[PDB]
Amino acid sequence: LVQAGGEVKKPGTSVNVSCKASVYTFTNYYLHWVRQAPGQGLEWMGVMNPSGGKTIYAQKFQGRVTTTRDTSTSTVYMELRSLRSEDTAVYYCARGLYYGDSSGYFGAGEFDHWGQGTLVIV
Amino acid sequence: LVQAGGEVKKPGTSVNVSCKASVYTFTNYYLHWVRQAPGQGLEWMGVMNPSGGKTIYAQKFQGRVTTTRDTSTSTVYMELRSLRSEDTAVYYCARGLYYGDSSGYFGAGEFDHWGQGTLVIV
Amino acid sequence: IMTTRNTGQPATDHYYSNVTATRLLSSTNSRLCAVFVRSGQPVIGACTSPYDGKYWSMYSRLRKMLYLIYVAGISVRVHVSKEEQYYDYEDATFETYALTGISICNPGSSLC
Amino acid sequence: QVQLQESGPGLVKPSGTLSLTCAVSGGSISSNDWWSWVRQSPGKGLEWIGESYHSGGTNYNPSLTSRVTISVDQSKNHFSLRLSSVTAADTAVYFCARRTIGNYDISTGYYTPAVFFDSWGQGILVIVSS
Amino acid sequence: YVLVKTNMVVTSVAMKPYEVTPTRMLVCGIAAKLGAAASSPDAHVPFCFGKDLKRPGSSPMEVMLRAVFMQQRPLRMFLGPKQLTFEGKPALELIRMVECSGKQDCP
Amino acid sequence: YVLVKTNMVVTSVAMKPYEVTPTRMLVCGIAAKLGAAASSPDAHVPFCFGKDLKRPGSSPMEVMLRAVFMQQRPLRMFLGPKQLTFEGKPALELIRMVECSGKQDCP
Amino acid sequence: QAVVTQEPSLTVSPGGTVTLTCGSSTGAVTSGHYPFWLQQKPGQAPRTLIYDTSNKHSWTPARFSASLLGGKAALTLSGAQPEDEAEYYCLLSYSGARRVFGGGTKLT
Amino acid sequence: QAVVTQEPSLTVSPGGTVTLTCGSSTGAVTSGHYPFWLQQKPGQAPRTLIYDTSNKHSWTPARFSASLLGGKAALTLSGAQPEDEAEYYCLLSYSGARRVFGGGTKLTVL
Amino acid sequence: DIVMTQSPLSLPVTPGEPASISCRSSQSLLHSNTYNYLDWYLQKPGQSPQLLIYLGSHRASGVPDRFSGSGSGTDFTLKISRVEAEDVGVYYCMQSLQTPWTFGQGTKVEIK
Amino acid sequence: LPTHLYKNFTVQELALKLKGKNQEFCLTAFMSGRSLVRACLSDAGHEHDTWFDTMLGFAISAYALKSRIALTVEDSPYPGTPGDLLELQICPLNGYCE
Amino acid sequence: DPPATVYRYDSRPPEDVFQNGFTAWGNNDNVLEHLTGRSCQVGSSNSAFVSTSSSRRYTEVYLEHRMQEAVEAERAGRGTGHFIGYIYEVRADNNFYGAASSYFEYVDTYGDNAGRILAGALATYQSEYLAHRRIPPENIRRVTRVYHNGITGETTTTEYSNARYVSQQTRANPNPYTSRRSVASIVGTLVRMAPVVGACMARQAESSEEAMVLVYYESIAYSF
Amino acid sequence: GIVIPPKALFTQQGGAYGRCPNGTRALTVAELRGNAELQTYLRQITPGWSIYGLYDGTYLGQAYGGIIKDAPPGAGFIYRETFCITTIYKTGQPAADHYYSKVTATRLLASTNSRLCAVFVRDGQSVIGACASPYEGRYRDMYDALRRLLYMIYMSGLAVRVHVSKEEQYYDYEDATFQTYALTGISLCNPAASIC
Repeated sequence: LVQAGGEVKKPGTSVNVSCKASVYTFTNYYLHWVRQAPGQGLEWMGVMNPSGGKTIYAQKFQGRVTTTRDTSTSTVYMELRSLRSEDTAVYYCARGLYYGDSSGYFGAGEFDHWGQGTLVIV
Repeated sequence: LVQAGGEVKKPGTSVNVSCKASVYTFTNYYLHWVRQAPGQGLEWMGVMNPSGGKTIYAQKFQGRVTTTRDTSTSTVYMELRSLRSEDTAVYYCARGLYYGDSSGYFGAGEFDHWGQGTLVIV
Repeated sequence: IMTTRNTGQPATDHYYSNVTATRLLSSTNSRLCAVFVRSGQPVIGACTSPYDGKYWSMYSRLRKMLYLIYVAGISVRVHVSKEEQYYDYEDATFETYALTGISICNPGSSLC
Repeated sequence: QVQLQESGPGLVKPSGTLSLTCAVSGGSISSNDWWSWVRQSPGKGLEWIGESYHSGGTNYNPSLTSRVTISVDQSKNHFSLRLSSVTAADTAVYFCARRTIGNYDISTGYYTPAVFFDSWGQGILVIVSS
Repeated sequence: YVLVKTNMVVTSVAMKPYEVTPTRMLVCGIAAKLGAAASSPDAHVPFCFGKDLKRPGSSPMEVMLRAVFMQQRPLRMFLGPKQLTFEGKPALELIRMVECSGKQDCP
Repeated sequence: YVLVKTNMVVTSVAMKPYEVTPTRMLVCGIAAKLGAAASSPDAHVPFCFGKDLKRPGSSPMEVMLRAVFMQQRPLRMFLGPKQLTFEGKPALELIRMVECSGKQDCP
Repeated sequence: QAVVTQEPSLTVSPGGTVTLTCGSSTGAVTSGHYPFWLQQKPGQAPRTLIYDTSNKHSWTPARFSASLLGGKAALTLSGAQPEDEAEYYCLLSYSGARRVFGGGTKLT
Repeated sequence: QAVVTQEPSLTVSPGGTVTLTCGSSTGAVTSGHYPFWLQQKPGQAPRTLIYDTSNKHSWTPARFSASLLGGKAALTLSGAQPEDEAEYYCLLSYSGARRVFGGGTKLTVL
Repeated sequence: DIVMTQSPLSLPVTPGEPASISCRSSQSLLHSNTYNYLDWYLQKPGQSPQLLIYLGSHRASGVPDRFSGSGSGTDFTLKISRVEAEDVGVYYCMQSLQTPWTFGQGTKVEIK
Repeated sequence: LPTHLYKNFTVQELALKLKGKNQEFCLTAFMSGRSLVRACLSDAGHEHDTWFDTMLGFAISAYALKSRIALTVEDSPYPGTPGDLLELQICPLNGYCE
Repeated sequence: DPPATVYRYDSRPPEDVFQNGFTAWGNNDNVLEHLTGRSCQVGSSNSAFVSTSSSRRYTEVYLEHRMQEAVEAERAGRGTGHFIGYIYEVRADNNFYGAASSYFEYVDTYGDNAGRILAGALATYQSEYLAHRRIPPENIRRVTRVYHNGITGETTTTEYSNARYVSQQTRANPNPYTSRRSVASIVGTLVRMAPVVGACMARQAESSEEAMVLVYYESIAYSF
Repeated sequence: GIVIPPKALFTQQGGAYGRCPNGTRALTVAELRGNAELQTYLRQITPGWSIYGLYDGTYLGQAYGGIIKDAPPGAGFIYRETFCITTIYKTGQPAADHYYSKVTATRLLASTNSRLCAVFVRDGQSVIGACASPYEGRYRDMYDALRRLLYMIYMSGLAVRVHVSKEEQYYDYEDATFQTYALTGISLCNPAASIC
């Protein structure tokens, strides 16, 4: 829904990115953490689930990206470590599926809501 | 059914006979008018429907009697006009059927409650 | 004109949870349908029938359950099959299919 | 089946309210069919006195309703034979039966109790002595 | 040439036999279109529909008629074009009938 | 020797598959006579009745027993003399069930 | 309208059977004529012993009976008592909601 | 470590039909791979177009369609209006809720 | 009343066989289903009757197939092929038609 | 088949499903002290009888009245499942069973 | 004409009602809310009315059937088993309204979509009446006390008269009540069971003697 | 005020030892006392020294005197012989339908495999009764839904216009102040619909 401001870091540091939405969306929906490098296609990082409490990651980011959830602020926090040169990019949180449903759904579906994007440069 | 008594009358007048009934009988039940001559058989005169407003008369009294459905005294008025020597008789108000029911019924039916009668003599 | 659209997809039972039945639909020698809504928005339509369809034996059971959830307005889990696509509504913002099961269950329960 | 238990002396003193009861602890009514008391050690003969089942209702007897105080707890399994001011004419170790219940046997097709010596007090005997 | 009609509920329901076919029921009812005047000839619209007897059970139209009568929700249907008898008065055969969605579809 | 019991009310209903016959079924439960002490068989009468499953529907006894059990009203029962198998044990079987009119039909 | 024909008077001893007949002048009495058999006693208002064809009331005596025989309405009384002999009247319904009464029949 | 290949760019004159394909290096794409197609406008977040190879969302114009073709997850656009210049992505599913995108296609009409 | 000879004179036998024999039950029914609807009941001393079966179509239900009880026509038999040291002896009156608890006639043979 | 009997349980969750080609329906029962009890039955018995329809009617009546209907459950030949439900006993509409 | 005597089942001993009596649960004065049972449901119990009836047979039947249920519970061994109930006879004054006319007017002014057929059916079958926001202690006169023992199977009835009661010439209000259309959605009419009894009647009639099992009427009123 | 069945329904030897069969009904004191020709045939066929049992009272044959006695109910099924009659009579009346307005169904009756009977009441007074069966009668197939409607009409008290066919007539109601008939239709009462 809404994103935080830009941030510029140095190699070897860590980045924290904020993604806030409504209470209902924050409570009952999966979220997908995705990044986008300049002049590149999209890359799908991970998927976070409210009830499970665990975040499913691709083998690339297993053990170096952390996801946390704040019900007081109703905001999801993404933390990235061990930065390299090419990881300068824009970052997005995407709205996923409902808690108890399967995929097929006409009004709402997967990837129906994306944020504006947070730009991070190393 | 409390019918006021009749009286001997002279020709060339009108006779107003009252059919006083209960409230339920007034609003719902059909009421028949019949004439009983001394020593002779009765002759059916007509029927009244309190709600429809059209009272069916026999031709022998067609044009010779009127009926009104009074609602204060709760009676039903039958008026005989142009009295002739042949109308010396008692008049009876009988009950018929409920408004929206066919005849066949064990506990009650047509001609189960009768009035005491009102006699008129020329 | 026929009203049976077969997508041909395998026997997958698609489940939609926390939904309430409204806006009943009926027709002569045909199906009976309903729009299921969650959070004030329409999700999916489902239908039952004795006359046609491969779920003909379903109706005499499902309907009974259906009746209850319409007269008490119970939020239930609806189980639907996508082998048949229906358009019994007009100007629809959803899809209507063949109903296959109802499950009134507490959240996070194995009996859903 | 159910381990019948009873406590008391083995003698039924005359002119007093004698009582015997199968107060089972562990053999609760559930896999237990009808348990009807009896006093048939002397003059071995088939009879019924009390009444008990899976419900919990008391009753009386046809031999002498008033002599036997109504004490039949079909819910606590106390099918007590309790004779108030008992008569000494009948002398035996009366038993408060807890049937060695025969379940619904397939070959039987109906109720079939294989209860030869159903149950009684292990040491709660009845004798006319004081 | 069937008559669609909207913004209307069901106030009375009934069952009667079919005069010519001895193996079918007729479920009839009366509709009370909202906003109609007392003397207007649309506040007492009659409707009827058949029901087979060789197949035991409840037809879908009967079930939803039960629901909508118990709740008196506003409703639309497709009366006509066949005429049946209901308490000595003409009535129109019912073929299809749906609840009102909102105001854009049920004006 | 068909027995008669006054002002019976049905206190519990139940459904069981018939032990002897597979194509049959057994609808039955617990009844009581209104206002008596709970220490007599008439206060806990085990009623049982046999239902046939070949043709779908409901018997008149089904509708009667359901409606009276929900509304819990006094009806006298002329029942017997063929006892039935409540859990392989002897209970009562119904022949006639008549709703009490007043103090003259229903003592 | 039409006039129903009846015999002036009939006789029967106690314990006997007597048939009172009322006939339609226009033609045979049809079941649609809805006969009514009424009984009038001296000092009393008449009452409907029989309505329609053979239906009875709670206070209708069980000795009487009615039928449509030979194209005319026939009321049969079996085993008369002295307390039931009185005047008996026949009423016939006719098109136009018409009701035609009878001359009557003295009973003996 | 599954990789997805997708077309770099294509362009057909107005009124034509453009077919896009995406493929997996792990084998032939089936209905169990759950094809997804995403759409992105310049200076704006991407918008989902199609899921499950046959489903069209309410905002999806009726000039797009999806299917399988030659064991490749394919999209077909008929009646190419001159306003749908965009940037497209394919998405394939693998066990463990593992989604792999393509390289993206700058679909610009001339 | 039910006056049925529930205990015959019988004959002695060594271990593994019946000390008692068939006793003429007056209430012995030659049922239409070819089964003597009766249970093998032993009213001898030390244990009351134990109606192990019902409907009497075969050996006692849920018990060893050696023992048996059946009464037909004019004669009943609670003696069967084999029986233990003390399980067999005097018979009683126990049936699947009715269950009148009546005292046995009484007859026992010496046990080895 | 160690069948068990439970009394005064109140029905909380009901389900109807299409496992295989057999109609199935399931009940959950719950009291304030004992762990939740699962019991449910399929259509293994041929549907020529009206066993399933009548059983469903009684089940929905039990739920819609929210009574304390007592029941017997047969265990399943594998650890953790509703095995089979045979007997249904609706207790008094404002009371408890016998 | 309005019936001078109205009737009310209760369980409060006459020792206190004769001085204090009944009072409205809250301030919600919607007729549809009282006759549908929502305004008298736990958590939303703020109806501005007191429920009575113009029939003695219904109150007697309900008391007898609660007697039967208490005896049946004592069969299960969950209490003492002695049943006590009270029937109050209340003279009518100009604060009492009739449920049938009120509901029919409410439906007439707001169209046929705001009605509920079972609500009116329940009102007529119970002869419901609603005293406005209070029943004065000036208008409760006759009390019927019913006691019963189950194991012994005995019944006893007694009658008492209030002395403080003040006797004028009054009768119930001929005209119906009119209020505004409620804004809360109603899913179904709430009724009690065994026998079929109105929810608010059975809940106000109850005193501090557990939770009532209240079931929507439409769900079970038809065949299952 | 008791309906009295004709002789033709007096079927031959029926109820034995008190079990009135599942197609017949037992008589009571009033039905016999109020009927005359049946007593004639009875005393002309029934021999002496026999005691029969009514539904409520008892009857004594010629040797005792042929007398009716009163007794608490259920005391008449002791003896073997029972006078019971078939509870249906083909009246022969035409097939016109009869309706009655503003009545409520009460007093459900159901016995054996017999009909389901409910009596309709208007203004405190019983009006007419109706029955229907799924085993016998011209309206056999009528049943499957009527009960459902009747069910709610029994549960509620909504006024109804009831239709009845007089072609056939029943006697399932003992000591009945009305004449029970068959059921052919139920219509709800909407006051504005010109129906009720």
